[PDB]
Amino acid sequence: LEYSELYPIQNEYRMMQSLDGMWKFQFDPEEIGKKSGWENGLPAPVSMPVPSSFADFFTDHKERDYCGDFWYETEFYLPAEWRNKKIWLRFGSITHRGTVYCNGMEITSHEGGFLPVLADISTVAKPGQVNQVVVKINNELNETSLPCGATKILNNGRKLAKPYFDFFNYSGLQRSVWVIALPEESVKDYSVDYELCGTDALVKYEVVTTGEHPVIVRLLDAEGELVAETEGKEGILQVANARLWEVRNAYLYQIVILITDGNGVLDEYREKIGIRTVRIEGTKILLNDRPVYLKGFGKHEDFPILGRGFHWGIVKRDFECLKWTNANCFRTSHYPYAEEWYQFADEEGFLIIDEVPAVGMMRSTRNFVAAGSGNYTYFFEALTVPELLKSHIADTEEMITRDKNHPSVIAWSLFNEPETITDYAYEYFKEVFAAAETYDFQSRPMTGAFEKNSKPELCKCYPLCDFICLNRYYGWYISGGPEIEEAEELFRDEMDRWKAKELNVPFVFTEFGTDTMAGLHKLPSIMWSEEYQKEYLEMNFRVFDSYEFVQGELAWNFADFQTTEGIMRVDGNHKGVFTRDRQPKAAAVVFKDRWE
Amino acid sequence: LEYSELYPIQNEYRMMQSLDGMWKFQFDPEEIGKKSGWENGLPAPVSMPVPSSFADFFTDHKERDYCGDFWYETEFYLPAEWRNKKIWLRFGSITHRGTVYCNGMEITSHEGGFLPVLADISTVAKPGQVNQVVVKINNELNETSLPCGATKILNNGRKLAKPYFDFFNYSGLQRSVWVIALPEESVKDYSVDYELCGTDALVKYEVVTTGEHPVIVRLLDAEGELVAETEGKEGILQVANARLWEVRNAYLYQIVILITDGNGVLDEYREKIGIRTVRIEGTKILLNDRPVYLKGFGKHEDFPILGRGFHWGIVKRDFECLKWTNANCFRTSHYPYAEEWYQFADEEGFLIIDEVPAVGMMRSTRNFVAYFFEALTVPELLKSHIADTEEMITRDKNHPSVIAWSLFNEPETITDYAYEYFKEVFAAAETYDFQSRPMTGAFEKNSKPELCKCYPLCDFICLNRYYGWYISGGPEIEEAEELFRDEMDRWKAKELNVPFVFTEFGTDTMAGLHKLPSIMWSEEYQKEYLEMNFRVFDSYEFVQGELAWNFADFQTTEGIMRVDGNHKGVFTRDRQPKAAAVVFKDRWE
Ligand SMILES: O=C(O)[C@H]1CNC[C@@H](O)[C@@H]1O
Ligand SMILES: O=C(O)[C@H]1CNC[C@@H](O)[C@@H]1O
Repeated sequence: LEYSELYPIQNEYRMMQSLDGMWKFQFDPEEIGKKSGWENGLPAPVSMPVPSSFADFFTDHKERDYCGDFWYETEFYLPAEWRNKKIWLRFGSITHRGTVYCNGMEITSHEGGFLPVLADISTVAKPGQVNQVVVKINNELNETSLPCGATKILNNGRKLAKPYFDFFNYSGLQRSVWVIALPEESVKDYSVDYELCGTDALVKYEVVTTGEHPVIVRLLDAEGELVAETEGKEGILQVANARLWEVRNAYLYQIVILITDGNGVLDEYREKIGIRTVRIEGTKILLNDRPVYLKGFGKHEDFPILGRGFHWGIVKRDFECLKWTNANCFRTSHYPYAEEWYQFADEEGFLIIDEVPAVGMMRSTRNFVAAGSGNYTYFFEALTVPELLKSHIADTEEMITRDKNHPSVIAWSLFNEPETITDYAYEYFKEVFAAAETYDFQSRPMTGAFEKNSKPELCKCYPLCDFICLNRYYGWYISGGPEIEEAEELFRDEMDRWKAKELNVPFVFTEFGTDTMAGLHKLPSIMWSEEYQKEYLEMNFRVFDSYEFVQGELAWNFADFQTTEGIMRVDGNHKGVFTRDRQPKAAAVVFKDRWE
Repeated sequence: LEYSELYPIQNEYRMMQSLDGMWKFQFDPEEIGKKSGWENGLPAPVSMPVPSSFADFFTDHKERDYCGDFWYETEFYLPAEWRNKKIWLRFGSITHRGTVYCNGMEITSHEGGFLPVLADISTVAKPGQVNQVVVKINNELNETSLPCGATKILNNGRKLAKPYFDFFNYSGLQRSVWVIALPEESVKDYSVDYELCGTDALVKYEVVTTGEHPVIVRLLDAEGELVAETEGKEGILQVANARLWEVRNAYLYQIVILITDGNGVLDEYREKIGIRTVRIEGTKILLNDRPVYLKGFGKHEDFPILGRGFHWGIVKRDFECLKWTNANCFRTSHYPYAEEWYQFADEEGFLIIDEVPAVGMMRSTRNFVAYFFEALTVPELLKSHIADTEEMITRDKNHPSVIAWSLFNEPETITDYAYEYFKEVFAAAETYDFQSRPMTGAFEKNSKPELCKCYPLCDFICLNRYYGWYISGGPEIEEAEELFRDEMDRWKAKELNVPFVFTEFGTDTMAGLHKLPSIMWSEEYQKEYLEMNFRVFDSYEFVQGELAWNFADFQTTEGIMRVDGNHKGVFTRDRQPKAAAVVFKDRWE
């Protein structure tokens, strides 16, 4: 990467100033902004909170559902004392793609809506003056970038996003924005990897800087005491009597990376890390050499009004709920979350399966969204797939570079419900997995979540995985309700087929659930009732517990969340175990009791 | 028919005794009841209310969802004085099909779950003693009887009904049961038809009795005063200064039919009727020679716990709600209702489109759940459909409220096979209806104007459309409106010169789901959808009625698309208005 993914810090060498607040915002349905000079200021803006998704503020459909180009603008005073620094705009994300301007000048563009965008404004920044940032953003969906979908043009020319995925197309500036100042020679990246040696541990590391001066690396314990120190851009820190980062029992050291010229220090980067190992051994997931059974949820970045907008309050409530259920794990379904989620998981000892936004790659869904009105003959995969692969690999590189040093991150999920039953899909995913392994200094477990279409007899992609994640809805989409006994039979039949393959890898259920409307009670239960959610879960548990190789269960979903409206979604997806405002349905206690 | 459809009455000649109450009931999953003497009494019964659907009483899934054979039993004391009367068991209905036994003797069987079953127990009845009735009932769904569906067998032998229709498969004894006594020579049927002559009216009639004795027919006004009298099994009653039965302004005369033996009366049948005419003239629906625009709903027989169980309380609340919306009409979607609904509509001046249970006649839905009219079972289905049609029309023809027959809901209609099938149904209906009143059916969107072969059979055309719900809903609602107008422009271009009535349009709407801007499923979207539909309706002169789907939320089969039944109600299942109810009230005022 031609920029650093490192989270920004404030110290003697590095400065940061938040640009969060009310920005100026303007929709550009006619796509006239750039030729009209909007990069120098929006002509008729409204106010827009940052961070937030824009959609749910408005009271009219066309603004909520807006699809196309739209622009953000703000101004900030740059301290004069930042003069002799490399000055960057850092967006937590720009959803889905955008071009950043500063003081009227084009700085950078980015594709991918869920990872940081770094824009080097050093050459146009005006220290000791007010500066301007303008961002052109686009939220259309296509088949050459993630997540996948289509864009429909309505009779009036109005665009409408048509996802191939089951979540609302929230977009905008959904995460915090900073302007930061770095030393001219700085720490750009580092990687740690761990080895356990009895009571001791080794922290292997690499550091990438933007210069040639010597590097010193120190490790401090949770009290700030020096426990190890070495020199060089590559090395090993030896930690006596190491306090390991444990599941639901975190311990964090602080790594301190210094660039020196002998006379003094040029840069200092510090970050909390946790000494822990993760590996797959047969059907076991080993954390610090001991098996762990994953218990938790797929989540979303989703909350009323804010949409995917980041807020520490959502983090705090969600973790309190997670702990109350006795969970130990979540998957970042279906995109990398704001960095703060991982920082907090590190502190709380939660395990994370970190997922790239490779969702929407199922052919039947694509075809369905094309058949709506209307198309049944024209598709061009041969042309788009190579471009999609490039985008997928780029997002993977960005995710892993951003997240690798979190002790919480124990696995990469490289897809959710793609086509996997052709040799072509194998060749596609082989490249993604190869890239992931190359970018991950730890070479930690890699996986993806498979839809039921990936039958054990047909799937060509599970051998790429270190463990296999299954999304299954036996008792919801398949043989629901009065047919639930048949659902259980079908589920056991499938798992018997997996069993007979004797793959000797762990299986984790990454999704299972039922839409459940809080307050819908029925005796006997019906699909959509709270009681049916409980019974469905009990049936699933009986199945899970029948197979030795099943080593985790992440329910879909932690909480009800927003989707595109339609005949199958009653104000979003109601498969939450909690409501959207984070309160438990009856099924939450079922998990609490089982996971205790 | 070899029995009478006439509603039972109590007078000097006719007696009736209710058998409603707690009956004995037993499921028969192994299908051994008739092999094991159950017709002489159930061996291990539980109690079951009659009238009611059985399903929603139980607390376990297997009892609620029971599909197959199941049995009812009760005992009743027959008064000694009923000796030498013709004694009948009269079930308001037996859902879906069944065999009636009395005192251990097989009496009759019936196919069709929404019309009366008459069982002549004259030869086995024991006057002045306790008597027993046992009924074997079956609620499976097939493609040779209505309504249509399939029956799935789960790997353990357990049956599950798989409807091709969007309502829960409620079954059992859902209507009241009577034992009745009739004279040996009795009035079996009669028919009335009306002609308006200025301020006067003619009531044309025919009477069918079970004997050869003379018949006298009288007409009394609402106060019981004699206004007309004539002799003969066929005749005309002349009514001076007739008080017509009017929309939302009923007036009912009483017809009195006497069989005489010269110096005495052998039988008397009495029923309230209303003098009114209905006809289709060009694009207008004429009631008493004046155009009427139909305003109202499709309903169901559906209420919490009772299921389809009849109760006058449901009738009363529903009619109060209908009146509050300023409605004038409902369709008996998708089966004839209990007779009492029509009696009440007659009193309240509501117009009824009376619908036979010919629903589930779809190939798409059939193929998914399981070329509908090309299947070898079809000749049998046709016979069942015609039988139900004959029964419905014979039962309901003399209600002034009944102004049209709906002979199907959403069948396949785009092949010559379908045309030939429906031609037979319509021909039969015409033979049974003394009034030859308008016949129609409700068409699904698949019946494209360019493809449908069956609309020419209809006196007026009923469309079920969901532009803005199943087609281009939500953010695409402007596209939905364009598509709707495109279709209606295609109908307009045919210049058929017939009225169109929208018999369904609606959106699932969860009470209490509010959103600004609206989303599908919200109360606000229901309002916006309706407003869009009205704009379309009002753009076509030939559109002459709108019946919203549905009056109230109602039970369906469980599934991923039904959140505790169907929520397209304008009212909740307990009969309270969503926001959209006011929209109808204001428009229909
Ligand atoms: O249908 C569902 O509820 C889930 C199915 N698997 C993918 C999820 O994004 C989706 O939300
Ligand atoms: O889908 C619906 O809501 C309706 C479609 N037309 C037929 C109705 O029985 C059904 O309930």
